Amino acid sequence: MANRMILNETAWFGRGAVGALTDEVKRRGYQKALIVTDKTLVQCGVVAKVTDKMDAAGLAWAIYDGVVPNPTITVVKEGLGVFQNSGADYLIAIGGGSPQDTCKAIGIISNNPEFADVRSLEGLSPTNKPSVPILAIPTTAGTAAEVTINYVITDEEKRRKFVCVDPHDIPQVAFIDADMMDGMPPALKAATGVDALTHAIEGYITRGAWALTDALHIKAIEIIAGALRGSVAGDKDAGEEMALGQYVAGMGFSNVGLGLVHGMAHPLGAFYNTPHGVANAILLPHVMRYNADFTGEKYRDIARVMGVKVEGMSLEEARNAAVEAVFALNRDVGIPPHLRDVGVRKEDIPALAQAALDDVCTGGNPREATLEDIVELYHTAW
Amino acid sequence: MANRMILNETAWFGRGAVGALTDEVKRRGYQKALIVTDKTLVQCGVVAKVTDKMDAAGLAWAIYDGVVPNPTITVVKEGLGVFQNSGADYLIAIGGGSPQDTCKAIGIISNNPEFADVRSLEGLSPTNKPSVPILAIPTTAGTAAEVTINYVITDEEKRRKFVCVDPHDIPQVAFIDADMMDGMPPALKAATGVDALTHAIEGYITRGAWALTDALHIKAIEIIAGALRGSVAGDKDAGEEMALGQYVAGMGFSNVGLGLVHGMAHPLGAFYNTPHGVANAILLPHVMRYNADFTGEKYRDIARVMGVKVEGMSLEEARNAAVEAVFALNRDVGIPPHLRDVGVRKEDIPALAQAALDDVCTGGNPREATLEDIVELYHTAW
Ligand SMILES: NC(=O)c1ccc[n+]([C@@H]2O[C@H](COP(=O)([O-])OP(=O)(O)OC[C@H]3O[C@@H](n4cnc5c(N)ncnc54)[C@H](O)[C@@H]3O)[C@@H](O)[C@H]2O)c1
Ligand SMILES: NC(=O)c1ccc[n+]([C@@H]2O[C@H](COP(=O)([O-])OP(=O)(O)OC[C@H]3O[C@@H](n4cnc5c(N)ncnc54)[C@H](O)[C@@H]3O)[C@@H](O)[C@H]2O)c1
Ligand SMILES: [Cl-]
Ligand SMILES: [Fe+2]
Ligand SMILES: [Fe+2]
Repeated sequence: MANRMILNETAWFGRGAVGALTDEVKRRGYQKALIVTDKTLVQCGVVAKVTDKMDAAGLAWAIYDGVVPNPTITVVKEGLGVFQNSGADYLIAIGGGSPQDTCKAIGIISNNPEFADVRSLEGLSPTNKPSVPILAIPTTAGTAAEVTINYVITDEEKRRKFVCVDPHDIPQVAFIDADMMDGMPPALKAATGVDALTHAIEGYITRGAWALTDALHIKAIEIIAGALRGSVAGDKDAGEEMALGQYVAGMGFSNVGLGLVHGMAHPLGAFYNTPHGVANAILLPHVMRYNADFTGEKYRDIARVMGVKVEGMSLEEARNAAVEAVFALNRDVGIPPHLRDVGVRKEDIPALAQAALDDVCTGGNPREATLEDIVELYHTAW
Repeated sequence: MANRMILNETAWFGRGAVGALTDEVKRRGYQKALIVTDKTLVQCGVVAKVTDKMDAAGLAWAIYDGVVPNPTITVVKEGLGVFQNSGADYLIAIGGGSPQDTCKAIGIISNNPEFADVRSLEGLSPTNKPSVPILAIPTTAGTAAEVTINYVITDEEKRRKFVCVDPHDIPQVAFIDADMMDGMPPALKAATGVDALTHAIEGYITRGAWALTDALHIKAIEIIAGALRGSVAGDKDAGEEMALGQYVAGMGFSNVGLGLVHGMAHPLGAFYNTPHGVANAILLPHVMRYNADFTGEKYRDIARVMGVKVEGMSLEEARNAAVEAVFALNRDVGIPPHLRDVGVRKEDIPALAQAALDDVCTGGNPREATLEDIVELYHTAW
């Protein structure tokens, strides 16, 4: 069968790319924006970075800063509520994954009112209408929500992170500038950083993978690998490299699926508020051993682009080094090695597994996994 | 300053990608297509491959097949006329750069009645309104018109091919299937493929080059350089690999520039009907030399992914090996080595050099060029 690629129709890149917004807005004759963000972001005057411009350029905006980390259905519903009484024409998402995943959730239901429950919207959400135009403005080096046809909501009632996939999500225009992401404390840089490295590795070896996907993913790894460290350290250029590499990572996995790292991280999100990027970080390499045999030459390139001298190693040698370059990046960026450090309880392993076994992402893993494969992975990552 | 990237919001890739067409149209309720093609494409049962699926799916379509290579203003005028007179809702473009570029011309003017003339539309087209939605379907392993933000028209009057650049022109979906491209005779696969390697190389070194665009272009060269031989020699898997290559190149250079090769090829088309890719082909290595010294480490990369063992080389050895790699491909693919061979006239060189100097692409060249520099160039390529 054929392979479909969904990208942003327009995207702006690099420091000050947010400058382009007011004109994008103009060129499309939008009238009012609903900004969708955190209170944290509004307080550090990150949001101001955009709103101020909108002020000079004469552009109407209102705010919903109600998004909490791991955005819940109630959060989504509130935004929709705000949006629908705003007079807003479109929406601007300033934020990482939470506000951005909210905003898409918000945009879809505003045109697919049929789905007001927000659970039906999991899977390949069967939407007849394209979302309210959205301008995506990421402020983390991670999620790549600005480019992905997916968004994840938390359903408190059912303590489960559920994933929505729908080409209708796709922002009209993405503004990716490292200026908006400089605010990120070091822990948050490392976390988002690794979320993307995860994105890129899972995408490289997912089941839908193919030529275009493979190229982008490996690029993004190459970028992330050689930059997350100095970005975590503060060097500004590396922030810009990170900003890019997570964006490249999204061009792939979005259009091609992920795998079980993400499948095991979600339930972990929903169960213990474990920061999504941190979950992945811990699992990633353990899932990489679990996957090593089913990935052809792949890990060899993964080892390469992460600085390892793969030349004349056995495929087994290369497969280790890549898993090892990963363990090594997490430690060097201050991610805690074990699940116990982030307070996972073994009594929960059988649940976590079932939730992982069910999570939409898991299907992409190159190697099918039963309950008891996952029970093990969690145990050995604990 | 910031970089902008303009891409297809949807694209399908893979043998049979046209199959997803009837679907897109339906998912977004258009009503009547104006198919824009060649009489040849019609006659070689190739258009049928799409009209048959649309008939079977219940979709209405009309067709304008009046297009010629290096499409004239009149061709664009006449086509539009037909569209204005068919109740056509959106447009499907089937064919190489010629019907695709004619198709964009039509889609733009039919929304920007302002430039009903087609000269007033050269350069950064001051168009106020997005083109009529165009679904693009290439039948050549070249042009990349399905993803680029530009089209080229022949002014038979002032005889010069001129280039129009406008994000409004971007097709909504692009459909990339080698199945469409199989009919190309070896000379055609050869010509259009090296147009593709020309874009990949020009866009790799063009003035606006940067991280993301370098990545695509370098991937493109890798792919093209690896498959052209086989495509031309008949390999269908080579055909598919190509189909992708040229698209990828499109993703790069649309968003960044080309340079002297296109700038000296456009005035050659206009004067002598020299096919776009053969003009490019002949011209490419010479312009490469002229450019060598102003292209950083780029040639070293170019040479590697064209199979040259750049291992122990100096940037000098390496730059030379790149220009060399191309002379090899041209030979191997059956393109004439000299402009003399394709009817170019020493008398005309001044006029051509002037034309080249004026071409929008030229200014993208890493090495600034003068009239006399272009003269030298045409002369040394003759
Ligand atoms: N299905 C998928 O493809 C998948 C993949 C990746 C991420 N996700 C989703 O992404 C979400 C996580 O998003 P996230 O990690 O970007 O962060 P976030 O939006 O959830 O929150 C991070 C915290 O950091 C603060 N913050 C954010 N940006 C900042 C900055 N620039 N400077 C200072 N402080 C900042 C915020 O206020 C917030 O409290 C989760 O809901 C996750 O499930 C899903
Ligand atoms: N601005 C730019 O970036 C740039 C780059 C590439 C091309 N161009 C322009 O676009 C056009 C290039 O078009 P092209 O090179 O694809 O060729 P084309 O569409 O102009 O036509 C070439 C000939 O090949 C035939 N043909 C095409 N596909 C076929 C198939 N599958 N089977 C059998 N015959 C087939 C056509 O019928 C036609 O006779 C040129 O006119 C050129 O001026 C501009
Ligand atoms: Cl108001
Ligand atoms: Fe993630
Ligand atoms: Fe070309």
